[PDB]
Amino acid sequence: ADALGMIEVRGFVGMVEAADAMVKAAKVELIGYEKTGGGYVTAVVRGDVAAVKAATEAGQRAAERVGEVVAVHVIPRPHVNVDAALPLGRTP
Amino acid sequence: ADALGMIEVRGFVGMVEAADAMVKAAKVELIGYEKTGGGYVTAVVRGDVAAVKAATEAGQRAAERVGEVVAVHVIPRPHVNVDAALPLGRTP
Amino acid sequence: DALGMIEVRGFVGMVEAADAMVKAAKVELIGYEKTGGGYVTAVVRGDVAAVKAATEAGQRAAERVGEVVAVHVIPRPHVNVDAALPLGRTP
Amino acid sequence: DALGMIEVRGFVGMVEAADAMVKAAKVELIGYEKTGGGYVTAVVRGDVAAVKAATEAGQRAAERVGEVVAVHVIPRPHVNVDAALPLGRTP
Amino acid sequence: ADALGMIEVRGFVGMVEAADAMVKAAKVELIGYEKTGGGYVTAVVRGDVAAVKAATEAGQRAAERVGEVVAVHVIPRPHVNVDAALPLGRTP
Amino acid sequence: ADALGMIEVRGFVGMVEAADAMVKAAKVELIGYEKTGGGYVTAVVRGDVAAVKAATEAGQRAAERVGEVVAVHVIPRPHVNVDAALPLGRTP
Amino acid sequence: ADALGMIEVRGFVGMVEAADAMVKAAKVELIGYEKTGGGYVTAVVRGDVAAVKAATEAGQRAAERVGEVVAVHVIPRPHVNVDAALPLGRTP
Amino acid sequence: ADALGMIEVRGFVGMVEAADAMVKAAKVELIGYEKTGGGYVTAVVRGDVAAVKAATEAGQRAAERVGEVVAVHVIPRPHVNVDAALPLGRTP
Amino acid sequence: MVLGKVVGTVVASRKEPRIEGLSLLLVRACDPDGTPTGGAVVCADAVGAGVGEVVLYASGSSARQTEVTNNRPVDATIMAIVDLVEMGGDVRFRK
Amino acid sequence: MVLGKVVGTVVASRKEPRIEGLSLLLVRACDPDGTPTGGAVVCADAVGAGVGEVVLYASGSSARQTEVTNNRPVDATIMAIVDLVEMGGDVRFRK
Repeated sequence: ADALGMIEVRGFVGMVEAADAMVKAAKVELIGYEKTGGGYVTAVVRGDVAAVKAATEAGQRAAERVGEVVAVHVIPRPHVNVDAALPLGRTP
Repeated sequence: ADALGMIEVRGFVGMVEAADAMVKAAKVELIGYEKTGGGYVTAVVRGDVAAVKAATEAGQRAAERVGEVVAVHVIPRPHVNVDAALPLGRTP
Repeated sequence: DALGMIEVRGFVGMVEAADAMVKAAKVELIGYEKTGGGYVTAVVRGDVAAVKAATEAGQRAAERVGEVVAVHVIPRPHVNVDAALPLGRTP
Repeated sequence: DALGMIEVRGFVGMVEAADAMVKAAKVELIGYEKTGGGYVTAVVRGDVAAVKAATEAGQRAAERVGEVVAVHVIPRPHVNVDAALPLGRTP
Repeated sequence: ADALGMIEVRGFVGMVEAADAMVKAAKVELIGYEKTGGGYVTAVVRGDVAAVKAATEAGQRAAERVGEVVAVHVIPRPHVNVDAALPLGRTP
Repeated sequence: ADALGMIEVRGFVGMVEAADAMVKAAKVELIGYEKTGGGYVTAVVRGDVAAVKAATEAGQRAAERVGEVVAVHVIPRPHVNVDAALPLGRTP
Repeated sequence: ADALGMIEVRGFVGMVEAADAMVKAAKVELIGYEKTGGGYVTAVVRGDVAAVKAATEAGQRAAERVGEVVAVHVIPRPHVNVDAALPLGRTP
Repeated sequence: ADALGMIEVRGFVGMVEAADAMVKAAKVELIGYEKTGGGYVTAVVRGDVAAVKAATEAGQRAAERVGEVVAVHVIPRPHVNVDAALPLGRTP
Repeated sequence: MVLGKVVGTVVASRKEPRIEGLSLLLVRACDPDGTPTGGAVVCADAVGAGVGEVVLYASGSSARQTEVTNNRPVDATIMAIVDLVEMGGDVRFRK
Repeated sequence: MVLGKVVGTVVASRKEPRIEGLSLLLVRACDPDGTPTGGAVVCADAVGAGVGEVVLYASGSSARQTEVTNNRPVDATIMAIVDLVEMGGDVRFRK
């Protein structure tokens, strides 16, 4: 049950640079992205606990130089029912 | 029939943290999420009536830390005819 | 058959409306239509008095928890509408 | 290889921004990604210094038409991105 | 796991009337009392989720009437680890 | 269900003189004392409901002449769950 | 051995809610609690470093809702001599 | 006789963080801790003077960042009668 | 300022808070060929360098003359992503 | 800033008073395996580091850009406690 970190940006370029620097900053598996419509895009990362916290903190600072950035949050141990009911990767 | 709880959020991140704290609050079943476009996203849970009351209120307090919460509602006995057409986890 | 609709910038408001509608009259809930941009529309069908009574419960019930955009009732849709639009009663 | 992206709230802005980039330097236009809600995004790829000079030639050509949300250059995206995002150059 | 209801009063008397009112107000099981020293005393109740929420709110009305109420809180479905390591009555 | 009377006083002397005045006022049984730390102590008496009502309001007027009286209370029927989990002199 | 996370509350309730939220936040092992007397109690958790930090600063926030929070601190790796003299679990 | 170093902290975490940093700074044996109730706790270290003197000066700086810190003192040569009558470890 | 090839990443959870959000990288000095020949040294990124890229990392008292790297405690930071290395007019390294 | 594994402590009683209360530690640079291979260097703690922990110590004029290390005379200080060290995508070090 690897951790979970997410970054949601209204633009698109924001997500990519956030997606990239999140991967370049720690050992993480970039798991995909989720388009919620209205332009909002969300990057989803998963991996060991201490790494997500570094990528997240890094992606926020790395995307802000592009602008926007709506929300940023990190879940260390997602409940079994989450990864199973939602498309955050780790679904069996 | 099993109850119904709903959180709507302008931001995918809001829905997840809303979902996580919810399943952790009481014994409810997270069945999925519904995307209305425009960045609006809704989490849906079913279970005992008392749990939904306690689970939902744990989400608003948990989602308000992140994204703006559109709506928060609780359905004790939804009609039989509803569960047939809408994607609420109890479709026969 | 007659028609009845509610649309609420917010998937929640639609559901609470659909309950109060189904719970309030002998009407058949056909489904829901998502128009994009956060706007979604509920569709009910049945006898006019039922719909005209059902919808009144919907607007009054969604206004408590939703931003209601529009609420309307058609007593007899022309045959062509049911043919093109997805309102259940479509042969 | 490197990466170039331009994001406009208008289908037109993206095209002229794309055209100016291809005409400015040795870059390959790969396609575009619709994020919904208006916003569209151009993606180019090629050597790093050309992209940097390509974008600042596209941003200049889109500033004539309307607003331009973002312009960015990644000199070498991590291998893991290219395999998970529609940025062409996928394995 | 049964819910959790707690009442913490700075007077042993305040705790008791709070305890009695709870087991009188809802179908709850009273486990015991935890004296943290310094005049502070904590009553612990467990039972169904709603009953606890009803018991506590029903107990507080009685305790503020005859004692310095300190804290009133409810935990709907506590973790396995808590009941496994802490003296809250549902220990194996 | 033998009733219950209690008196909580900050200081030992208050408890004793309050206690002695109780057992002299009506037919009740003094069962012991509870030290909650921080100087607070509590006297506990059991008996029929009329005695405690006459016993307590006799100890108060006798303890009020010595020390800081915290609280004074009487329960005419502790729920059997209380008498079981708490040291109130009627645990089976 | 493992890292260290500690939360110290002037009320038994605050610590419990602080404890429950901590385990629900990350993969951490709750060990127990050490009563320093005079009100003050202390929750003790242990586990990998980043999980504790994400647990505590989620517990500290989850405990401030109920009452006061005296102190919150995190030791990444306690010296070998501590584990042998203090009840921090992991003692030989 | 081995030297003596002491830190007395209102909390509990204050002692631990003080205890650790005292150990990490020089060759010292953490010999135990003494709870005087009311929240006050005291850590006791012993060793060569120049080691204690560095640990003590270090422990103060490490605990103040949590707060409290009541007293900080160092005894180079405890009289034999102390070590025999008080629990500072080196007691025959 | 030294030639360098990124080799890996370091993740610290207990760190001086002035730096949090910074990206810590592991670099080995390389000959102007891409052949890493040295010991691993850490430095913070300010240009978005990734693993396997050839970079310049500045060192010492002057490694703070960069935004979001100012009064932070850091003695080595990246400042460039190399594109080609000339020797006498013959290229030894390309992208 | 260089990887390092703590090895020991140094105790000075006659020192510049600006620094009293500083915790002096002994670190050897380590290869990205946790196996110390280098020369002993002293540095003050600002993060609460202990023996046996793998750390980053910054050095020089920029080793003072941290409180309780300001205009104090210190040219090497710890600033982080590593948790994992990646190399090319395969973890070479853990807690």
